[PDB]
Amino acid sequence: EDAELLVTVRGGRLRGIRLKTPGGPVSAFLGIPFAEPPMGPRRFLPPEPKQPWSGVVDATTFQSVCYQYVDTLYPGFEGTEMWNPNRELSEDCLYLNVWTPYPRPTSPTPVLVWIYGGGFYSGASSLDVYDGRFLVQAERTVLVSMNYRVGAFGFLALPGSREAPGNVGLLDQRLALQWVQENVAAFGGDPTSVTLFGESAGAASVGMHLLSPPSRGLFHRAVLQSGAPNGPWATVGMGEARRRATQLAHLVGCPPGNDTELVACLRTRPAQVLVNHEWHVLPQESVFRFSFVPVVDGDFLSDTPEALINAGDFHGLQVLVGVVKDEGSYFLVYGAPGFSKDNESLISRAEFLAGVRVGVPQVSDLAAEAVVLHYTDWLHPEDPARLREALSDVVGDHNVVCPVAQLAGRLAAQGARVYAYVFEHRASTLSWPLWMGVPHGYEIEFIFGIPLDPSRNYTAEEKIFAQRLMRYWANFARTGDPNEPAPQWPPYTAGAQQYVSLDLRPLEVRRGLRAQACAFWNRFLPKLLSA
Amino acid sequence: REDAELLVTVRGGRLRGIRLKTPGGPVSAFLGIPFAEPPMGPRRFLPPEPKQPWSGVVDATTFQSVCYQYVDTLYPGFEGTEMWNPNRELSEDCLYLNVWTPYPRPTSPTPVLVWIYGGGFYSGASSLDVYDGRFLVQAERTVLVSMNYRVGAFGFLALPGSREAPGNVGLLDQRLALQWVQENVAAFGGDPTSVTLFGESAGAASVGMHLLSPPSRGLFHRAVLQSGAPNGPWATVGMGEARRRATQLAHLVGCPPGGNDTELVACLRTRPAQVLVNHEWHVLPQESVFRFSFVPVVDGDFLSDTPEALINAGDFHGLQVLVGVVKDEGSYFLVYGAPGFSKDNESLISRAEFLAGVRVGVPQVSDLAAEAVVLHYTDWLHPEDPARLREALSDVVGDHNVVCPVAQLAGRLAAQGARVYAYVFEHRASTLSWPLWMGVPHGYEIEFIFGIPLDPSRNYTAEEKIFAQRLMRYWANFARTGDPNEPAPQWPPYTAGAQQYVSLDLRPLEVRRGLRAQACAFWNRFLPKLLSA
Ligand SMILES: *[C@@H]1O[C@H](CO[C@@H]2O[C@@H](C)[C@@H](O)[C@@H](O)[C@@H]2O)[C@@H](O[C@@H]2O[C@H](CO)[C@@H](O)[C@H](O)[C@H]2NC(C)=O)[C@H](O)[C@H]1NC(C)=O
Ligand SMILES: *[C@@H]1O[C@H](CO[C@@H]2O[C@@H](C)[C@@H](O)[C@@H](O)[C@@H]2O)[C@@H](O[C@@H]2O[C@H](CO)[C@@H](O)[C@H](O)[C@H]2NC(C)=O)[C@H](O)[C@H]1NC(C)=O
Ligand SMILES: NC(=O)c1cc[n+](COC[n+]2ccccc2/C=N/O)cc1
Ligand SMILES: NC(=O)c1cc[n+](COC[n+]2ccccc2/C=N/O)cc1
Ligand SMILES: *[C@@H]1O[C@H](CO)[C@@H](O)[C@H](O)[C@H]1NC(C)=O
Ligand SMILES: *[C@@H]1O[C@H](CO)[C@@H](O)[C@H](O)[C@H]1NC(C)=O
Ligand SMILES: *[C@@H]1O[C@H](CO)[C@@H](O)[C@H](O)[C@H]1NC(C)=O
Repeated sequence: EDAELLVTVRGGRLRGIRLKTPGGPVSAFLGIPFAEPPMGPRRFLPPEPKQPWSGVVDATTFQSVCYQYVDTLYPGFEGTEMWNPNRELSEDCLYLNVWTPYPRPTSPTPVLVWIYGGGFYSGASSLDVYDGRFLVQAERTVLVSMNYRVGAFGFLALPGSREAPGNVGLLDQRLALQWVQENVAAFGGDPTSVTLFGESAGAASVGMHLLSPPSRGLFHRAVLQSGAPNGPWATVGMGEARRRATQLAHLVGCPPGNDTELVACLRTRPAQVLVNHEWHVLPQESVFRFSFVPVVDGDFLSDTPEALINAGDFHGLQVLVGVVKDEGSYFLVYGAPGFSKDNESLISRAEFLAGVRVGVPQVSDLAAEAVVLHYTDWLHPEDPARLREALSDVVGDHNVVCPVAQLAGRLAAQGARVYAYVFEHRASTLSWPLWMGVPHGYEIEFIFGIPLDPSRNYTAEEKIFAQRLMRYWANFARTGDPNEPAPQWPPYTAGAQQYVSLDLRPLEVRRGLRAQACAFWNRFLPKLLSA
Repeated sequence: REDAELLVTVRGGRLRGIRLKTPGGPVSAFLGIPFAEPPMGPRRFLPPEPKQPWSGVVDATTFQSVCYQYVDTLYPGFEGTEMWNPNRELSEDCLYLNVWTPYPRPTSPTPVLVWIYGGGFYSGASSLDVYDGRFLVQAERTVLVSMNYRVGAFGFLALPGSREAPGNVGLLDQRLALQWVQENVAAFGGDPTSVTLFGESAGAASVGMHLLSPPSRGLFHRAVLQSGAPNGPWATVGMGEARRRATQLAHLVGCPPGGNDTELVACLRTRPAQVLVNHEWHVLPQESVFRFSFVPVVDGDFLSDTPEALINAGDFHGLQVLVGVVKDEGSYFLVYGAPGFSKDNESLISRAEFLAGVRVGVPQVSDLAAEAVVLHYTDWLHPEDPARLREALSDVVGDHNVVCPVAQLAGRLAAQGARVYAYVFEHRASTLSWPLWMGVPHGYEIEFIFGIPLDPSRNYTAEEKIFAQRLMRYWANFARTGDPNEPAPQWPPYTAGAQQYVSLDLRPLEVRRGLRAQACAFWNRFLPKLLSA
């Protein structure tokens, strides 16, 4: 029997599996339990470390996906099904995965830790696009990814209560990071060189461990793709979190009042029941808003991410951040009037103004008017093509680009070394319509080297392009610098605001992550709402 | 003996004019015709009364006195400022008008242009060399009229509701002159059924107020508004603020030693005119540029409502309007207060000076409103570039005070039945004395519209003389027909959708879209909603 696939961690013995790659084999240990199953009385509770086991845990297959909604907008469509659960749903879902070179490294290898996105309501470490076999073979790193609770199971909060303190999905992530510190050396990984990287809610999640001291000692570098902890969707206040949690209880037949009896009744309901009602607790119609997200309650986050970002000292931190070219387009088909993947989505002026209230929810009429002013071309006020692109910019700037730009500028101006990118290559295999451009999430398959899979239809230059990106990411993980020692990728600074475009052409350096648009979102609009 | 062409009988009595030499030929001029009783002593602050008939012949042979007004002293002896200063003695006895007509007098009736000078409602005179009407009349065979009207406190001090200082008497001076034109211009060969008002800055704002005041609307048929509009934030003032200023002015000159409005103005009538001028600026509520102490007051009589409300609710079918701006409306005003600005250096301001300049250029807005201005006019990839900041502040002052008010007016009139033509004047005169960074400053299209480059004593280029002749032909092309186009690039009308205008310079006409559309959307659509909330 292959001794390379047998590992002893602190909890007991594991049996892995060898995987094939166009470049040779890698070792994979999938479905490693890192917590006790958060079932029954453990629902809504912080995770507890997995108790030691006898015998050999079978770590040859992905474990269950945490209970979550399944997208039904375009049934059977590749563009949406690639994000849906590809394993059975269960609350018994707190498992993690380790990929390492074959044979296992004998000297400490830098570790990449992947945190998936999905708006804190969905996601799984087992999706094909997160397959960690190509990056590990090509770049000789250890790759870890974990499952964490999403939706109500991960982020329902009755602030102050002990039965539902909130943020337990983030504590799932932290527990996995502690697991990496204690056990990754058994796989050949270096616990003193851990780089977190995540996308969308995963990137926001990464932002959060940076701003939470108990997590800060568990990693060394960070990569935030198309997400930030200061996004208007990534956190919720204590009052709004309580209201959302109490309405969910009402919608599923639970009282009132008292917090203890409410959580007890919620613990009696099948997981699928909470999933089916979780979306009817949002205060208004919206895109890019999610019911149960991290709560700012003074514990995991002692203050708002913005407050912590502005006050933090980030000397000694290296971060890689970036966005895709069209962050907003993907979200518009989930509620913006007139949008659909199956026509040109050439909306009218009335639909554009309607879409602004959906894309910028819960703001005063004056704030909405301000948005319409900045994103209108008053020489072509009614052109459908520009209106379609304008609303995509509104959603993309408000939710992704400008939060990321704000984060990058504050970190750089306060001690961090920041590298910024814009991913501008539209994959030849992309199934979404052409008007969506380079949509949210479609840089991930290149970061993980999925184009190297010969079973897929990517072009030759797209394979080289994926190899470039894997090299950038792994360089950063190894040294805090993506550059290969062209042209050079310069650091992002608050003044010069330099970033690079990532596509098939060599690196091009540009200035300003939508500087004009983001001055509105990050400088003016906050002052208007507070007055 | 006498020349019959220079003798004219008008309702008040008989007049004797003079015969002007121009390069192209002779012109008959009747300069200094009294149209009102002198507004002096007990008649100060009061509406004008028509000039009583006279026996004998009144010699209308030279410009009469300039209405009492402040004299600019920022750059003493400087050509660029002295050209606007009084060129006749100051006096309260100043209600006189001027008539230019071809020589010989027209056989058939001739359309009439009526000039209203600008000067922020505190200054100006029809006698300025750059308002010389002899060239337009000789070149285009038009009849041209201009009148003096009271400015400053003498024309616009208002204690609303009172009988002695009802306000807007300077506008009533203009209206009285317009009524004089209707009754008497035919004696000069002028057509009272074809009268086109034209004016610049406060004169353009005056023109617009006559459009919006029904008693004036029947006195003319077309309008030209150059670098000004009645809806500009400087052109009117509320009844309470007008009262506050009038009361503070009186307080600063010893009146009363508020209370009864009569005793207050009666005390004001005893003050020397210069004493009122010397204290007139101390009543402005803040340090600012482009705001003037005594301006028309929105009091329900001359203006039944605010100019914006009247513009929005007006029906303008049967009306032709010609509006426009210069290329750099804001630069001229920045040297009168904006920190870091001077005509003698490049005025490359710092960002701190830019932020300070915003409060001076956009006075009395909330801190939130000021930051909205800073957001829209800052290049966030070059936030501290001095040259960009200088240009930005110039745009900040021009759009807010001139360009966007004109655009709002042009758009509303076009959509509500009027035919609009719009221009941007983009030629910098070869003789301009202001520095290069000011570009094409406020007020420097006037000399080309009046054909001043044809003056033999001035060293304009031959190309600029052709340009002046073309511009003189466009307005006349409008006063005659309502259309600046000829009986040849064509000049299209301005509409709220396409928003087309033409550039006026040495090149042929070029059609462009949008009078700073993105910027004026902020001033005309958004910021009013913020000041309300
Ligand atoms: C493009 O489609 C949207 C959505 O319509 C759906 O998708 C279409 C491709 C087709 O499959 C329809 O049967 C689907 O309903 C259109 O927006 C809708 O328009 C209808 C009226 O036709 C209206 O009742 C719905 O409320 C609209 N829904 C949304 C989300 O806007 C849109 O008009 C289409 N635009 C075109 C034809 O270019
Ligand atoms: C440019 O000049 C302005 C105004 O100063 C005037 O013009 C100068 C050329 C010179 O003739 C001065 O004597 C004039 O007073 C400068 O701004 C002023 O600077 C002075 C001295 O620091 C200060 O006392 C005033 O308050 C300033 N006034 C303003 C309008 O801000 C400006 O600093 C000069 N910039 C240059 C040329 O670098
Ligand atoms: N639990 C639910 O019913 C539910 C319903 C809808 N969504 C939103 O999924 C649609 N969606 C899918 C992908 C990306 C964005 C979006 C919408 N964002 O607002 C989540 C959960
Ligand atoms: N009465 C006065 O002392 C007085 C002072 C200054 N001004 C204005 O003269 C300065 N100025 C002259 C020309 C153009 C603009 C400006 C300033 N605008 O705010 C008028 C009256
Ligand atoms: C993409 O791959 C699929 C495999 O199922 C194949 O059927 C299809 O023909 C490929 N597309 C192209 C354009 O070759
Ligand atoms: C002001 O006082 C005069 C007497 O000097 C008086 O005739 C007049 O009635 C008073 N004002 C008003 C508005 O009555
Ligand atoms: C220019 O004009 C001035 C006065 O306007 C005059 O004195 C002078 O003779 C003219 N020509 C030159 C070369 O200065």
